[PDB]
Amino acid sequence: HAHLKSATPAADSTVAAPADLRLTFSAGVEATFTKVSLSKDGTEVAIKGLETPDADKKTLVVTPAAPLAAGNYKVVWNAVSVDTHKSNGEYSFKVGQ
Ligand SMILES: [Cl-]
Ligand SMILES: [Cl-]
Ligand SMILES: [Cl-]
Ligand SMILES: [Cl-]
Ligand SMILES: [Cu+2]
Repeated sequence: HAHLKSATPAADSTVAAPADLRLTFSAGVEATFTKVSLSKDGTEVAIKGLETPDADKKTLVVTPAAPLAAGNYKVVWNAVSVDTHKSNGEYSFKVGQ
């Protein structure tokens, strides 16, 4: 199983326009089988790419199609670990005006 240890932007934090989201897990995850939904006050936000840059596959980089505008964001994640096991969660953050 892959449990979410931390994320940037951090849950319930307020940040200036981040370039991407970075979700760090307790075991490797598979970008090809993992799903991530991003929404801004109900509005689905386009994601252009998912990728695990590192050998250990523990960090998932989620790249929006467009730079994030100010607002309230929710992340819904369904992770698939290298052992094929499924985990899921959600969290929110804010992009400061
Ligand atoms: Cl992270
Ligand atoms: Cl995040
Ligand atoms: Cl999305
Ligand atoms: Cl998992
Ligand atoms: Cu498992």
